[PDB]
Amino acid sequence: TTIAGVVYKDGIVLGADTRATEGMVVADKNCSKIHFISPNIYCCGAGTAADTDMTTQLISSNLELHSLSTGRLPRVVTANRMLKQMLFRYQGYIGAALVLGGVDVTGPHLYSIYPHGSTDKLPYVTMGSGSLAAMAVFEDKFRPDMEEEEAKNLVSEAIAAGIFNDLGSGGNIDLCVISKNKLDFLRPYTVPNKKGTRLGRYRCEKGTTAVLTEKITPL
Amino acid sequence: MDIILGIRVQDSVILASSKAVTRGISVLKDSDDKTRQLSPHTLMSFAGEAGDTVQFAEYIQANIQLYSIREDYELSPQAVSSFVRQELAKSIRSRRPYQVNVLIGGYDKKKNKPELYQIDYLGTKVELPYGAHGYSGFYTFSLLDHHYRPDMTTEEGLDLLKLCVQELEKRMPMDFKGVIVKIVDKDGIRQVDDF
Amino acid sequence: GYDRHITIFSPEGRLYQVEYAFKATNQTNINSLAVRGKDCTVVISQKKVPDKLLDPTTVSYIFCISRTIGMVVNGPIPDARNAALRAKAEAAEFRYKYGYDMPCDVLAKRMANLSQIYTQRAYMRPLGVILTFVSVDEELGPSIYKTDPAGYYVGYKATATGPKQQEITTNLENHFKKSKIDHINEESWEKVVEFAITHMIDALGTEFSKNDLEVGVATKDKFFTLSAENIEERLVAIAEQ
Amino acid sequence: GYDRALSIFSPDGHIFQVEYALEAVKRGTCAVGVKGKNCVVLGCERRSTLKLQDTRITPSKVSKIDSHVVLSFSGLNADSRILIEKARVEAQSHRLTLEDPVTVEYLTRYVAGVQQRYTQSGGVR
Amino acid sequence: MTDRYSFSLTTFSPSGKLGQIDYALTAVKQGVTSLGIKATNGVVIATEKKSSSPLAMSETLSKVSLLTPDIGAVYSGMGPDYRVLVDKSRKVAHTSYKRIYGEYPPTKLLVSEVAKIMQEATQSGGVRPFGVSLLIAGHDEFNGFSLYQVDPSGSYFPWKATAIGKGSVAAKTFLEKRWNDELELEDAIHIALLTLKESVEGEFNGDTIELAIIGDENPDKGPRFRKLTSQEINDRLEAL
Amino acid sequence: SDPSSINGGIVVAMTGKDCVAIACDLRLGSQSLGVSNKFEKIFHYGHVFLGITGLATDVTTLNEMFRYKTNLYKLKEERAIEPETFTQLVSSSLYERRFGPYFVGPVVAGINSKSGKPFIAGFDLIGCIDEAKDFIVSGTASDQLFGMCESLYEPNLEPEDLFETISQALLNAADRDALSGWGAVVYIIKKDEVVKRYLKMRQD
Amino acid sequence: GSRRYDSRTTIFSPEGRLYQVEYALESISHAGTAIGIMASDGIVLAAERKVTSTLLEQDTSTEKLYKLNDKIAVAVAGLTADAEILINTARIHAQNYLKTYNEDIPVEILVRRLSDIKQGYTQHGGLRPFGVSFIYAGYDDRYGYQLYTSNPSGNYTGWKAISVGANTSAAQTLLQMDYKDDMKVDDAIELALKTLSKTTDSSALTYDRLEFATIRKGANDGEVYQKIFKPQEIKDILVKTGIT
Amino acid sequence: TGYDLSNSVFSPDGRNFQVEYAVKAVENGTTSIGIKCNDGVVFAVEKLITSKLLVPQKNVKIQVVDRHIGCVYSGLIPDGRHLVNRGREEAASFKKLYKTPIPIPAFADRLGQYVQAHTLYNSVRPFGVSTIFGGVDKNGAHLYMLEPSGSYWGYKGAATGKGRQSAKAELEKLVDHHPEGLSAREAVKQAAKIIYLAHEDNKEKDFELEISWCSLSETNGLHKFVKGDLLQEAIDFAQKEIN
Amino acid sequence: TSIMAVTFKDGVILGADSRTTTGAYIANRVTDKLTRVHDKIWCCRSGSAADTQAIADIVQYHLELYTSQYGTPSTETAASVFKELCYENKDNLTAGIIVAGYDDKNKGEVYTIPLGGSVHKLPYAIAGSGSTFIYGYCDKNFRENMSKEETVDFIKHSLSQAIKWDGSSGGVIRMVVLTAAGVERLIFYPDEYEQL
Ligand SMILES: *[C@@H](CS(C)(=O)=O)[C@H](Cc1ccc(CN)cc1)NC(=O)[C@@H](NC(=O)[C@H](CC(C)C)NC(=O)[C@@H](Cc1ccccc1)N=[N+]=[N-])[C@@H](C)O
Ligand SMILES: [Cl-]
Ligand SMILES: [Mg+2]
Ligand SMILES: [Mg+2]
Ligand SMILES: [Mg+2]
Repeated sequence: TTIAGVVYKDGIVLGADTRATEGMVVADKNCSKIHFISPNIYCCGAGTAADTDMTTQLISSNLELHSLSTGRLPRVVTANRMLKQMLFRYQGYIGAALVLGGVDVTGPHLYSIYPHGSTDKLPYVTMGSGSLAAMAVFEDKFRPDMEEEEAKNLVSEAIAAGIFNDLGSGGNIDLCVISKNKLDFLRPYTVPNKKGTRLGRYRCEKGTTAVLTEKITPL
Repeated sequence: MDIILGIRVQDSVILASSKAVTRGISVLKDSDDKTRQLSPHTLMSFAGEAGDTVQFAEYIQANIQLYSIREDYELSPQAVSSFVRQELAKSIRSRRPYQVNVLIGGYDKKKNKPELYQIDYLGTKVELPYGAHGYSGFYTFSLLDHHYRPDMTTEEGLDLLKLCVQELEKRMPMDFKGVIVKIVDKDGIRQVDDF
Repeated sequence: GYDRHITIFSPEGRLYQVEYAFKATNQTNINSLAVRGKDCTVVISQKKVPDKLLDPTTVSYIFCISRTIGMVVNGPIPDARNAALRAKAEAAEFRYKYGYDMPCDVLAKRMANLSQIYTQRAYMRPLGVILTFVSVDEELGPSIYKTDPAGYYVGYKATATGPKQQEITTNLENHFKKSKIDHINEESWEKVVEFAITHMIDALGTEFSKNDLEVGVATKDKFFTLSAENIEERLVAIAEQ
Repeated sequence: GYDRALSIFSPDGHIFQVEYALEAVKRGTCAVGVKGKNCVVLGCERRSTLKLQDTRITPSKVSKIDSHVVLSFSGLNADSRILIEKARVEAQSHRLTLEDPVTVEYLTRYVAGVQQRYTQSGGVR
Repeated sequence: MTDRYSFSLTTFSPSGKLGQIDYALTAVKQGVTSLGIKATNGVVIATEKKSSSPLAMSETLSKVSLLTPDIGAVYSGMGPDYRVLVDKSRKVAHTSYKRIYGEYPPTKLLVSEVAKIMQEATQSGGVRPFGVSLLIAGHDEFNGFSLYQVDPSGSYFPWKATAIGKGSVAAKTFLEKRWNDELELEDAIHIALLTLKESVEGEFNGDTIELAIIGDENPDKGPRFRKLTSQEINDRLEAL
Repeated sequence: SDPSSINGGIVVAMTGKDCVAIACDLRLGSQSLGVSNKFEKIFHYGHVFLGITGLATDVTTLNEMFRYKTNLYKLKEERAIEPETFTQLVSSSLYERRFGPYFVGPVVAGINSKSGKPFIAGFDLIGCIDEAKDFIVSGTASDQLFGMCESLYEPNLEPEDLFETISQALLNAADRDALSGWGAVVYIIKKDEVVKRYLKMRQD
Repeated sequence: GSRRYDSRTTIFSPEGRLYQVEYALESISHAGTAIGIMASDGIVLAAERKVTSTLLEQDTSTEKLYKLNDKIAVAVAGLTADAEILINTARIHAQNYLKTYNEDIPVEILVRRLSDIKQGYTQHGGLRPFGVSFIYAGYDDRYGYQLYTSNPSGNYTGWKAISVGANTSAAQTLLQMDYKDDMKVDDAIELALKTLSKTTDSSALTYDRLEFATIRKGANDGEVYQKIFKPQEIKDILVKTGIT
Repeated sequence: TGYDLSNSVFSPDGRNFQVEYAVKAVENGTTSIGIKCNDGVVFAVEKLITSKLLVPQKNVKIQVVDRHIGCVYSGLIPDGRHLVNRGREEAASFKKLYKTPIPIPAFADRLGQYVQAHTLYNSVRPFGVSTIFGGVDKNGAHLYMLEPSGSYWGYKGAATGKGRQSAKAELEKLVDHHPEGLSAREAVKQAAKIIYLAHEDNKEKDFELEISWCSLSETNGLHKFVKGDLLQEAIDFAQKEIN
Repeated sequence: TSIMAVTFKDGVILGADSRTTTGAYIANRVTDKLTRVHDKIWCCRSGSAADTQAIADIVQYHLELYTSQYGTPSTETAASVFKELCYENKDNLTAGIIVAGYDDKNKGEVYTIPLGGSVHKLPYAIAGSGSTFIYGYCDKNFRENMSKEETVDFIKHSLSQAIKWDGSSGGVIRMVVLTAAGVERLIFYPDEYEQL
């Protein structure tokens, strides 16, 4: 998995690959790793996939109830706290490694959240097995206060680094651009690999399989 | 406890269960009946860890007997087996699980059919024409694969069972001191006193 | 007639214990007032020290709940302090759980939901207090929210509470009918306090010394109460024009 | 929990809730027991205010507690089911631990002990 | 402090009446009029914003509440009781439904859950019943548009159109004449504004009326619940 | 020792044109010992099908649990549960045992009765959803099935074309696994008919 | 303390009656009449809705007839909200039994369970009883078609035909007069509607004031089917039997 | 009516009659006072000698909390002890967490909230004591008085019990005649006088004087009892002033 | 990590590096290890980031609630709350925290709380993995009642050496000055401190 985020001039750009693996096998080549928290806050997910999914859904659900009661958009710090305090309580056993990005009344904010409950507040972050490949791209080319299409290219370039160089990472590149004026959920942003074309048709002809008995029931 | 077999024939279920009770170096008893009557037409044999086996069997017996009194009705073998499986499936995630494997041989008076259920300590239930627990199956299943027919009589079932016990007496290292055999049919449960 | 002793419905669909708690509200015989400026929210309240043996510095019905939120109470001091301690605790817990300062209205609603519970559950009595919360909220700006023993709450442009609340309310109503705006169009809080005091003097028909008033001021990022000498300076400015 | 003492003494030394429970029994349909030399017979009344009844499925007045003991009653039907269930459970618990079914005296003593417990426990009638 | 009220405060009287439920319904009667009308392509719910003072900002007090994106609620009776029911309705829609099935509850089931909470205040130890009647309007994929009423007892009934509170008897008669099974949403809003004018004494405009709809999706879906603005109400009051 | 490979067995599901197919082997064992050749791993709750591989006691327990839950769902909702909704229910139910999980590999298959859209899904033992259009595989020969499915599969197959694809994927994968086989079942599921076929395969 | 305000819901009167049970029965006597009739080839459940306006959405409405599982249904008389609490408990008990034994719950066992819950509220806890009387219509393979009733006391009994709610005295006489043991479902449908038509406090019996249901084994391949009648179907059966 | 039979019930006035009945028990008790001085506080109490069999100086009424706070009360003596036990738990938990000894205003609210809690429910009785307490903290001297309702305020001087009006009048003279302040040793003498003057309301039985004090200079900010020569000097001053 | 707090004439200064490592990977090179629990009470964090963040948040909460009721807490009080958490949960925590604050009465104060949960009031304190390398330097060069410029140079030189030798330490040297005048944040980059 290669997930990343940057803070640019107008807001936040999140990025993620799409490969879900089970050991060495690829179960899904186009899975979604960028999760919805609130309308102005999204969360990229790495680590244990179920933990990542369910931790984001729970905090998203609780923030929705919080936001209905207060009548105002939720903040990234409250998303950060709720994730943080839960993950800390479970002492690392919930293996959720998140890149949390969103835009508040107080401006754009980006966090990295770790399974044990630590969080860093940063202008750029990377996580997952492809974090080093992605972080190399950010150390090479990041600068503060980038324009939108530039930041999009840098994150895309950082996810790509992970896709190609990390075996755990692969498939397409998803982006999520968050600013005060819009939210752009780009899935897929890029398709860096074409699906391999097969030269033969190996599908069997009808009646090839040996059947013992049959039953038909209508609905 | 060691060897427990079961075979479902045309009109009955036959359970064979070893007599030996061995703790360590010494055979403490050579006449142990590893079975409980749960209801008039349902018999359960059992094998596993010492203490747990009887405690579990007697606990199941008590619950089925309670059901029988409350409803003035005998539960089907299918229902009794599903109850037992759930108890074992509950057990396996306990603080201390019941280490007990069972065979439930019953005659369903509604369907007029014998039925044999094999359930392990995890709660792994299967309905079978013939079953065994532990190492017994390794020897016996190949015999039963060869010789079994669904339309066999009770006497043919007993002959096929003798052949199973002879093979176990030949090739197994432990002296299990023979087997107590019990037949479950439309008329209830009875013990074959000469085997 | 046990429907009047606990919080259950009377045949008219009424909760008499809630109504009697509202009457306990005026037992102190103190009037409070709250108004909003451009950058601020001002709350003023009468201060009465009848006993010469009392330490007048400890006689207060204004509370600093958080740094941003102030709360004035109309009602007896034991219930006031009950409510003050709980609001402080709630505001602190909120900041810990959600990572930002509790808004004025969110606290007001929270305290109101607690007050509602005492009107439905029989073992708990209502508190005999009306709680007026004030702040300069970072999203909604100058804010006045009020809670009562019924568990009712609402936001205000300005408000008044106490025995002579109707006189103060109508005085304020008439000013905002002229200006046609939801606030006091004034830059400095000092002048918004001067307005608040002036309009209480007019409404109640009584002059005030420095020791007859108690003032609380909310600005962006802090709520504070004025000292006797800060109020005296305020009274001097009123008299001089 | 609801702790309220419902069964209490009155100035003349009577527990009225217990005595009013007897009045509920007085209302109930008649039940009779006669023991012979080699048998016991339990007779029970069925009130004929209720016709259009399904006698196959309607709760019968005599209940088996075990294969060798029966319980009939007069009074509140719903209350009887609670005593019958408890007795049936205790009958199987006795067989399980003593390896012998209950005596009729033992089973009676148990049911009677449950009835007593409900006359000096809080929150119960 | 022992909560010693472990016993019911609502009990059957000799006549078979549950006193506290009846008295709660009397409290609902005294409350301000609210109504609901169901069209073919939507539902409308409406009520009067009875402002306690002109210094109070009545925009802050929401009588019409969003429960889910496709379900809205309005009430008549005690406002604080309504508020805590909305809190619990919103929460139960997540805990017992969204976190399980990954979707919001259908109108009827969310109504059933609210009804359950209200029933429990009618039987549990040491509590009075809720002093509100709710009108819940909503949409879901398999049941379509629906409108329900929920009373202090916990009893609920589906309606084509109805009204509760102050002038409900008169309002229900008004709706019986005007309602048909071929109404469009705009026709229903028109009828709601007509019906609500009868029970309102004072000012009748977008600032003193609260009105919301369950209709088309407003841009995974968009939310069907929409609260009409002060301006949107006034526009329809000129074509009245 | 490893709970997911004591009893053995496999499930595969595929989508086609206006249809889905789900298939399973029939083996239950105690490691090397074959015990039952009638242990089906596909169940159904209305028109939604659920395959479950893994520890057999948990397979049985979960079947009983989802029957329970979908029955109450239908009574309350007044309609049968849909594949999309059931998938979320499975995920929830598995994750609530996060730190003491059911040792299973479930597979949902069905057609949404309203939209008509063919649907399949898979899960890990703690409920993370694999949400793939093409195919879902599970069990002790999952690697084998992944290989068979990736080379045999193509989109929009007609029901009886799809039958030949899923059957050959199952059979040839099972024959490369010691703990799978002993018979097989294939369900071909269309919007208002379901064809259940038992396959002839080698019995070793 | 709190003792002052305690109604004491679980006590005997001097006559040996449970006050609250008796008063709950009085409550139920005012509820809309529900009738159950058991035939040789099925069971009929018929029930009268109450108050009704022209504006009540009838097709999505359910106040009387509820489904517990595929074999067992109930007709309600009393507080609908109280019934729904008990109904959801019963629905769970049926699924717990199904999960445990892998067989559908026998009708009597379910009925006893609910009845035992009702009983508990009369003997302990200090809470008011449930103001509900059920008619249970169900089938199992031991006793076949069964009708039962329970009431707030927790007492239950079996019936060939029975009524609950309003005018039960009058209803039970009319049923006792025209019921016969060899009767069939189509005849029982007619008897149920004729009984309601005479005992109703309304001016006339119409489709919009009725809920109606049948439990027939009358299906292809001897399997039990529950039919909750739609508004249009109740209107048709009212014309067929000649009431409208 | 019936509004006075249960605690936590509002009468139609808005009053809690049970609390007002607790005040009657307070008014029935012996006279106790508190005097705030320059750098500390002084507490004094009237102890009625019911019999010659009472051991002199043994039945001590004034109680210490932590090491720096004095508490005295009038009314039901056991209720006062119960409140001080709680005060000691509060002062202990405060010091455990925050290290510093509990400030007097902080401590005052701890007692205040606890006493107020006993007006919230019908399952408890209100406290039958008015409690005068105080001491020296980092911000200087503080004297408080706490009523059955939970009401408390800071005081220059405080008095409660049967002789409270007599005492209050005397305290008011001291406040007027000493605006610059009263010394600790002066306050001890004045406390003795005021108890002796307030003894006219309990004049049937003779009494025993008990005084305590915290002063920054005289006791290092710790609560001590006035004993021996300093006690006798205060008694002599008091006896001289009544004659 | 290399952290320190040093009292001086006008108050106290806290100092820290900015490196956070996961093994040999620098996860965050611009970490803020100086965290605010009150206006003029701050702490330097070392150990488990999750633990020290969780503690610091709880302390901030306790002191916020203290301030609501009893006014500004002393630096000693803050140290006592840190201690209470660290000591009572010693089995589940890995936190080495320096607490530093400015009163007007007490002036600058530094409390160190090592792994055990013990408290030690000191004129200055050093902590974190890089502190081992500067015990010698700091002991030789520290004086009491230094000026602000002297104390900034003492911390800058000290952490410079800690950074030079400790791989776990690095990046920028952040500082936080606590005086009557207010709160000043300072930053010093590698190009400045490496050439010292
Ligand atoms: C990349 C993470 S990594 C190793 O840091 O690069 C992805 C991130 C990710 C996030 C979200 C989603 C979808 N919501 C997918 C992927 N993580 C993984 O791919 C993890 N894989 C899994 O968790 C898989 C998921 C299945 C559905 C393919 N599950 C398993 O590998 C285990 C589950 C399990 C996990 C922890 C403890 C016990 C079991 N299997 N089974 N069965 C990453 C762990 O590979
Ligand atoms: Cl709340
Ligand atoms: Mg109350
Ligand atoms: Mg094979
Ligand atoms: Mg370095």
